[PDB]
Amino acid sequence: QVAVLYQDVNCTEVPVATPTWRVYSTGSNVFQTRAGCLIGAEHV
Amino acid sequence: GIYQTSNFRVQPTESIVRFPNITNLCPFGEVFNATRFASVYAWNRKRIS
Amino acid sequence: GIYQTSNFRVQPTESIVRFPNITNLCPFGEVFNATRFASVYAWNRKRISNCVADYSVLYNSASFSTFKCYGVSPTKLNDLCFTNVYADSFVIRGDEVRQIAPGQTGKIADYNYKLPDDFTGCVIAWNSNNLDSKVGGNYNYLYRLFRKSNLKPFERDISTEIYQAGSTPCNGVEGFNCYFPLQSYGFQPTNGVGYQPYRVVVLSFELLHAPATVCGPKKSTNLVKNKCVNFNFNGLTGTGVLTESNKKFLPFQQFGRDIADTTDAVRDPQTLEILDITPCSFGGVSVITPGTNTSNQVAVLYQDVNCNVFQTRAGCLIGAEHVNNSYECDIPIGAGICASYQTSQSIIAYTMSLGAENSVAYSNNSIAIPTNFTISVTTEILPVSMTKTSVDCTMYICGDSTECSNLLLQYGSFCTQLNRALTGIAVEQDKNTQEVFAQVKQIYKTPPIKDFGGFNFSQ
Amino acid sequence: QYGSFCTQLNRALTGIAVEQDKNTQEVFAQVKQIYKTPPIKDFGGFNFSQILPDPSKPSKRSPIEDLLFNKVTLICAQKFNGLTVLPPLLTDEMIAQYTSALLAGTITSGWTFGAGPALQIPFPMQMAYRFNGIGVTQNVLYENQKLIANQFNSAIGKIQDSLSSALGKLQDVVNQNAQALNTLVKQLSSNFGAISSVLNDILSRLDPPEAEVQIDRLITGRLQSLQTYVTQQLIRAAEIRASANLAATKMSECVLGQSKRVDFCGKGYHLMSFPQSAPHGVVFLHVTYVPAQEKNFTTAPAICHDGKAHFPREGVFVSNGTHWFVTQRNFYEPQIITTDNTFVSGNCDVVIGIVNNTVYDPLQPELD
Amino acid sequence: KFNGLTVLPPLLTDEMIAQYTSALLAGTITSGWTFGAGPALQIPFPMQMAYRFNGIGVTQNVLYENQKLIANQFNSAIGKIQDSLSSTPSALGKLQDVVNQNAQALNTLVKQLSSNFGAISSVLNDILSRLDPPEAEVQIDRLITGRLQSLQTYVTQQLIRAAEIRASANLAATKMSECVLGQSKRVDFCGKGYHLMS
Amino acid sequence: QYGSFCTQLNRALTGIAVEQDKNTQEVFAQVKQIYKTPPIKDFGGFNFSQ
Amino acid sequence: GIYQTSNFRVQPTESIVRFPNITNLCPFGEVFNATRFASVYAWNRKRISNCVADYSVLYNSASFSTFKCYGVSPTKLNDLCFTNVYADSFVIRGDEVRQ
Ligand SMILES: *[C@@H]1O[C@H](CO)[C@@H](O[C@@H]2O[C@H](CO)[C@@H](O)[C@H](O)[C@H]2NC(C)=O)[C@H](O)[C@H]1NC(C)=O
Ligand SMILES: *[C@@H]1O[C@H](CO)[C@@H](O)[C@H](O)[C@H]1NC(C)=O
Ligand SMILES: *[C@@H]1O[C@H](CO)[C@@H](O)[C@H](O)[C@H]1NC(C)=O
Ligand SMILES: *[C@@H]1O[C@H](CO)[C@@H](O)[C@H](O)[C@H]1NC(C)=O
Ligand SMILES: *[C@@H]1O[C@H](CO)[C@@H](O)[C@H](O)[C@H]1NC(C)=O
Ligand SMILES: *[C@@H]1O[C@H](CO)[C@@H](O)[C@H](O)[C@H]1NC(C)=O
Ligand SMILES: *[C@@H]1O[C@H](CO)[C@@H](O)[C@H](O)[C@H]1NC(C)=O
Ligand SMILES: *[C@@H]1O[C@H](CO)[C@@H](O)[C@H](O)[C@H]1NC(C)=O
Ligand SMILES: *[C@@H]1O[C@H](CO)[C@@H](O)[C@H](O)[C@H]1NC(C)=O
Ligand SMILES: *[C@@H]1O[C@H](CO)[C@@H](O)[C@H](O)[C@H]1NC(C)=O
Ligand SMILES: *[C@@H]1O[C@H](CO)[C@@H](O)[C@H](O)[C@H]1NC(C)=O
Repeated sequence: QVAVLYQDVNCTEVPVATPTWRVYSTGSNVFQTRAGCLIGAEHV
Repeated sequence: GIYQTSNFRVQPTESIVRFPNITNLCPFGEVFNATRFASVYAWNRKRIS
Repeated sequence: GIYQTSNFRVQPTESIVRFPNITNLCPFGEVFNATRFASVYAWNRKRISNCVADYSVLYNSASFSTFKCYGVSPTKLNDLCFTNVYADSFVIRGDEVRQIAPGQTGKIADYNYKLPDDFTGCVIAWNSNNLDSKVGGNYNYLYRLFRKSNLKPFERDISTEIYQAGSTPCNGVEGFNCYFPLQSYGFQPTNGVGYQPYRVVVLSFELLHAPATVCGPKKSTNLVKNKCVNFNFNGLTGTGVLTESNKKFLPFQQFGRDIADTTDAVRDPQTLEILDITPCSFGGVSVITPGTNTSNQVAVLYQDVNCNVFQTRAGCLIGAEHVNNSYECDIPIGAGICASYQTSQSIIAYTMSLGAENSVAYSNNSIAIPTNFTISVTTEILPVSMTKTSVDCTMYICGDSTECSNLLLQYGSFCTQLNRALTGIAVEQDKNTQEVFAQVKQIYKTPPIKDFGGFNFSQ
Repeated sequence: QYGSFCTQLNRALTGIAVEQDKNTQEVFAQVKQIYKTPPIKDFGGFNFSQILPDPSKPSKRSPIEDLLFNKVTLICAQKFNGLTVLPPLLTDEMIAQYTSALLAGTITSGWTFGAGPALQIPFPMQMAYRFNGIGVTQNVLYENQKLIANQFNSAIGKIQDSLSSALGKLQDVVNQNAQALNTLVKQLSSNFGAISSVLNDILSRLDPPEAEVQIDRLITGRLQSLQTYVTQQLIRAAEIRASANLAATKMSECVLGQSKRVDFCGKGYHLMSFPQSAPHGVVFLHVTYVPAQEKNFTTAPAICHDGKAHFPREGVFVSNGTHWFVTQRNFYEPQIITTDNTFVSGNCDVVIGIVNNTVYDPLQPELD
Repeated sequence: KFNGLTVLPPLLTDEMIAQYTSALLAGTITSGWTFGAGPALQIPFPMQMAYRFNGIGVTQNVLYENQKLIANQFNSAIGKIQDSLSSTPSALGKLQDVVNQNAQALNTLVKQLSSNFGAISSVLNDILSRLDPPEAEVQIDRLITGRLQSLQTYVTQQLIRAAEIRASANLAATKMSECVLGQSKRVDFCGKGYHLMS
Repeated sequence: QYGSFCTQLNRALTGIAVEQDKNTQEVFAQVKQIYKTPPIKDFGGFNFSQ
Repeated sequence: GIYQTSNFRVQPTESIVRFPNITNLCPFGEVFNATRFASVYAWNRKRISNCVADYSVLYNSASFSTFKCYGVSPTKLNDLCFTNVYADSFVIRGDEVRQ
């Protein structure tokens, strides 16, 4: 398991930008942090 | 650890055209058609529309 | 404060010459056009030097070939007059043309002029149908077909014993597998519409220096110096202001260059006189201003000038006057001199001051002891973290384009060594604010009643 | 049209040039006053005439400084083709004056001249302050003041013999910087694959529109050569800055005070340092203190008697062979073991190594 | 061992640097710091600690009165460090990185020889067999310029890299003299706590 | 004809090679002699055998 | 001190040349030496591919004059082979060879 991270993104413009990538496109747990919007990790 | 791989891009989604309402016609004619000329000395640059 | 802007510059306003009389030798046209030229198989060596040059050809007549082997500002060349004229003459089929040129190596490149590179002098292969052709065939020209190939550029092939490609020796015969070591021209004016005889005589100057022989007429106007000018003397034109040449020189040493190819080679053929070229003062610039708030007054500071002007080791200060007394440094000008806005009014540049000078007495028995004290408080600002931006690499470098993903990868994954480190900067930003403030591990709280024996912490 | 490629290259070299002024200031400019030695030179035997400026020489540089200046050395005349050397902000005359101020303070105003009012005391009574800082009591100096002075005088005068025999650290920087810049001027002769290496030599042959490619080849050639020198020098200037920062620290603690680091301002215990100006650097004459002629004794943790232990105030118990003496740490000065210089603790039944011995009770003679 | 590349051994062989390490260990236990500051002396180790304890403030009676406790902790502590180095591979991380970095940078320098750099081919032989001396030449120039920049960036990286390594060597030389050849009073120079000996 | 770009890399590169020898020389070479541990190794309890 | 002056690398002793065979065994031989040759009006061809060709000839046997058309390495071939075969079959009058 991995937690992809993006630098310049919010929780809306990530999904728009083989089937595997669609899993992280929408995301069941999205965190918006300073460094960006890291995908796959749950904040506690 | 944390590693970096690539950078996701976003592509366009449409394109169009827009031009004025002007139209003429000189397909190598009005501009390029014989037009008897004078000697080399009288080579004035005539103006065309 | 003090700022810097565009510096100062000067421009020469003279370029007189004095030497022309470039002899009269005119063998250029001789090679250009003469009796029928020899065949491509055998060349003819000709050298032109110490001549008037007279670059009145190529642009003249017509046909000819391109150059692709020159510098800047073409015209009749002139100015730089090169060093040698390797005049080569021969006759080719005329249809090839591009064979003797920079590239397009076909079959003619076997043993014919390879044109290694540079080949200063280009080629003048024009069209000559009336000459070099006869109704009775007019063979004359005889060139070999192929012999081992790659016969080197400057290596004329005049020999025998044709290759005779095979598993057996030539045996000095011309029969089965034994071809002739020569190809007959055999072209007449009637046949060969595109293969009619053409005359080409290539030249090589191996340019090596501006001031040299084989020059073109100039203007012995006169000789000037000591003004920082760029007069046009022979091939060279100088740069800076001339000076006396105290260095010793010898008759076979008329060119000067130590490490930077300075124009010490002005042997002055006109009147043997070695000149020393050196640019004049460059200059500096800096604006000393008290700010657009106080007043719209300034005092320009330069870098190197021999000058209400103050002569400073850092340059010349214009607009600010030095005062014998010294103040505390406000605007650091450099070299221990600081200017400021102090009393009408004007801008004052003075000598920085260290501090008040005081001494303490003593002898074999003495000491100083305080009697009272005074608690003091002073701030000490310290940056801890900086707002970290997250700039990506593609979009910025290249937005949404079809060729965006193809040309981007030509370099590789350099964005890997670009965006990888930027995140590390961001993470380290908070680690700086975590170790600074989160020192204590338990969060305390002051008692509800503020009673600390007289001290007030409300601030 | 190539762009503002080196609109910042001048900023890099200009920034480096300006910083060097800071380096030479933060190091020597440690005092807001210029102290001067008294005309009368009587420092209890010490002879500083070999490090203080001598008025006879107009330059006003001390003999050790004079030796260093002569020791360190086209090279200086490059025909001024795009390159120049900016003079240092403060000349050696100013640097020498700064150094003399530090010497005139440490010699007279000891070190209290860098922490407020510059109180002064006699030098023999200041070396006792510094001797006390390395575990040797004050009296150890005044008994051997004549020997110490005759030992400091000769030792300081032996430095020139070493130097006159050196300055690799300073000489390397001058040579390395000169060599790095020399190749920059020597690389203009390269052709970078073009027809010729002289710009004015290839500006009358080809079409300017068609001549851009040929000249552009040299444009990208020399530009890279210039850029590498800036990058190389920019890196090296950081190396010198770290040394400059190190030098500033030494001039703030080793000289303006007595340090306690084991080996930071010399080999051995630290007493005092004397800065000396050098070309593009500084030379520190650390005055340390090293023991020798040591001897072996027998020691126990604490003397025990009458069921009552006794421990040393500041010193280590020793054994002359039949009696027990309490001596200081470094120097060997035996004393009669007395309760005044030793305290009591424990019960002597738990320690290991206790040796039975008797101490002196002063009250006995008062009741005889 | 690739083309144009070579490696030279260190000044002191590991069989020899162990000689210096052996002497320093042998001199520190039999002569404390005395050998660093003058000739070595015969000050027996059990009481030398009392000298080192006394140098931080604690009286010298603490050593002898608890010599057995001190010795066991010293032996126990030394025994435990062996396991720490061998227990995990990240202990010698700093030494590993320098070797890995240098090797990785060296590999990239050689691997750059394959890149065409805009020329027809990345081999000097085939081009001479397909390009006329002019073509070959006018195209080889674009080949050398690529390699020189690739090689030059390697030299610069070593200069940048070597400078940071020389910082540690200076610190290792200074830390070794102050820590091994004496007791350091610096709060953080010889590990957490009051320095005793290294 | 490309110039002295070739030599500068070689001479500069060798500088790091000689530098390494100077780094080790100033780290381990802290004693002017050689010391050998005594045959008997009774150190009052401490074990240096590690 | 020590100065790294130059390098002394060992040069290759020789160069070994040979072909790995590969797609080979050309039937090209059964073209010139055959029986029942066609006429001039009749047209014939024999495509040859997936083989070694092995032109040879010209410098082998007797007769078989050349045609004066070569590029690199004239009368050598090998380097230039062209992926095509055209085995035309016809007989000229015998006196129009240049025709
Ligand atoms: C080496 O240091 C250790 C420190 O305790 C000791 O060696 C131990 O000796 C005992 C006695 O036989 C053994 O049971 C242990 O296995 C040894 N090692 C350890 C880690 O406890 C001893 O003080 C020193 N000397 C020797 C010869 O080992
Ligand atoms: C990020 O994008 C979301 C998408 O709706 C938006 O609501 C939000 O305001 C943006 N900014 C932040 C800081 O979340
Ligand atoms: C001007 O533009 C209009 C559309 O906006 C077009 O209908 C009209 O024909 C144009 N006028 C001309 C072509 O003269
Ligand atoms: C302008 O006035 C003074 C000029 O010295 C300056 O200190 C102040 O901050 C400025 N104030 C405004 C409102 O511009
Ligand atoms: C500056 O000019 C004056 C004018 O005569 C001259 O004397 C002086 O030498 C010049 N400066 C230098 C450094 O030569
Ligand atoms: C500054 O001092 C010099 C020294 O004599 C003197 O000549 C000069 O006049 C003084 N400055 C002014 C403004 O008087
Ligand atoms: C406090 O300082 C003043 C002088 O500033 C002195 O007169 C006074 O005695 C001091 N305080 C006391 C308690 O002496
Ligand atoms: C004490 O004072 C006398 C007065 O002449 C002087 O000669 C002597 O040097 C002084 N002692 C010290 C230690 O300064
Ligand atoms: C111990 O001190 C006594 C003092 O009288 C002296 O005679 C004796 O020699 C000393 N011990 C030795 C071993 O000399
Ligand atoms: C020291 O004195 C005590 C007092 O009784 C005695 O028990 C002990 O044996 C003495 N030490 C020695 C070494 O005899
Ligand atoms: C036809 O005869 C020739 C003449 O020797 C010989 O090569 C072979 O028998 C036949 N040709 C081929 C290609 O096999």
